[PDB]
Amino acid sequence: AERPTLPIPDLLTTDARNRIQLTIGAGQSTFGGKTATTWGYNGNLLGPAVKLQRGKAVTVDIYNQLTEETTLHWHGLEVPGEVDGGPQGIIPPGGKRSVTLNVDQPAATCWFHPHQHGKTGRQVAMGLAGLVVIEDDEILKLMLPKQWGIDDVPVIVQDKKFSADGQIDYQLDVMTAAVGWFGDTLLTNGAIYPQHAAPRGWLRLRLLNGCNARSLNFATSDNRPLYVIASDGGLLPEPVKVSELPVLMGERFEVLVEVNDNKPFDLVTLPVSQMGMAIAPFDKPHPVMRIQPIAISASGALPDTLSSLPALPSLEGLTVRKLQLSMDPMLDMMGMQMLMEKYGDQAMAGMDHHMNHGGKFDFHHANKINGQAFDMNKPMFAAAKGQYERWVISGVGDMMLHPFHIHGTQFRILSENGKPPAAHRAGWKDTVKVEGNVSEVLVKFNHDAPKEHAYMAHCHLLEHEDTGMMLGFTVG
Ligand SMILES: [Cu+2]
Ligand SMILES: [Cu+2]
Ligand SMILES: [Cu+2]
Ligand SMILES: [Cu+2]
Ligand SMILES: [O-]
Ligand SMILES: [O]
Repeated sequence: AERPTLPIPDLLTTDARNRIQLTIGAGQSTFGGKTATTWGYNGNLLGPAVKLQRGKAVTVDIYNQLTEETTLHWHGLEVPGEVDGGPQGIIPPGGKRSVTLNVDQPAATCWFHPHQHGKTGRQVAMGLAGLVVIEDDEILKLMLPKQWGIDDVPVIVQDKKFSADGQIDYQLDVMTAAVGWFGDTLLTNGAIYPQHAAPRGWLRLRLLNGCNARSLNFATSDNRPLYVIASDGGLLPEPVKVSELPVLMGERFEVLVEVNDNKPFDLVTLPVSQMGMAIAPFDKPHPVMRIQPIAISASGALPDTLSSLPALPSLEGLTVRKLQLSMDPMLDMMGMQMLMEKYGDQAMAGMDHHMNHGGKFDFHHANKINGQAFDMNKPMFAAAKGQYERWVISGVGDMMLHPFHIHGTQFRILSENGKPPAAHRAGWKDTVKVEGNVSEVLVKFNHDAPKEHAYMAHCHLLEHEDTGMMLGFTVG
């Protein structure tokens, strides 16, 4: 049988009242011919692409049609705490909440997802995620590929696992609190190994790793290169040619790839060095989508220059903030043990060479920052508004992967896990790798966040976040 076509999220713009309507609700989806309850925005699974423009404001009406509470966060968008949609941005079941977004950042591919306290991993796993396409005056002048769903296509890549009855098999337990929830099935915009018909010339892919815990590494089946033109927070100064592209949970990259007649190829993801993630079939390169060339000319360009990246400032005199990540050693031990018992040596492939004792031994608050599991009633500190700070984030103490994300900003990486960032990671980023080592980022917050609607800073391995590896901070 034929591969299904890649589903394309609708590209959503405001109405005459300058409103965008998002409904959060449950329905059914089909995976390998088996029905499953799933959640989506404006539909049964995943969500639309909200289109925003720099310098214009839009109002979003969000209707929660779930029977549990949720929140809606604009990952990558610089907005005040009150509309950031972190865990304090509760939307009651059957209620509505509206936010006005005053966009003021460069063009970029961002995304949106729930941030329900302690339940973000389950809510994303059940289906909730959407995209944000920000444009500005600079980017249209480049004449990049720009026909949505034809030569400019979003690619949201996510794994899931299912029970025998077909339902999504999500669990936040001792094992997943340590190593993450991951599965054996890969979805691309919700579909299993779809094909995308693309015109001859450049194809623009807006890649999102929407997995809870799985890191990815994109490449092509026939080794054609990817030309990275943008990261989380927008365009790079010039295209960076790569043969492979690691993408951490919650990160976005835009790339251009060449499409030539008569030569279909796959976008694939390569096995990664992360515990648990190389279990078959992820022990081998795994197809993401088939690109099917169409003998119609694509008009997009790959310009020699894209944008101007301002200089890093002098660092002397800037506030230096220390963020020590940690995992309770015993629950790290026990979760890794359960992983190894379940899958055996393969759960460490590619890596380098029972009674109740009460509330303090609970895995639900086992993961921490600066000695504290996330406390919604107590922002850890007050950061400055309109000033560059140096945040130092350490994972020394365990060997798990911690993609660290800071709300309210797009930052510059100074050191990524002990090394200067790769060139395609040297621009605007909202995530930095932390794994057994130390990262440092230069951050600036342009909007206020009060204690009642604080910004979060956290690991984006969702099961770590939900079991405490997050802090709140205020700005202004
Ligand atoms: Cu975010
Ligand atoms: Cu996020
Ligand atoms: Cu983590
Ligand atoms: Cu977040
Ligand atoms: O997040
Ligand atoms: O986020």
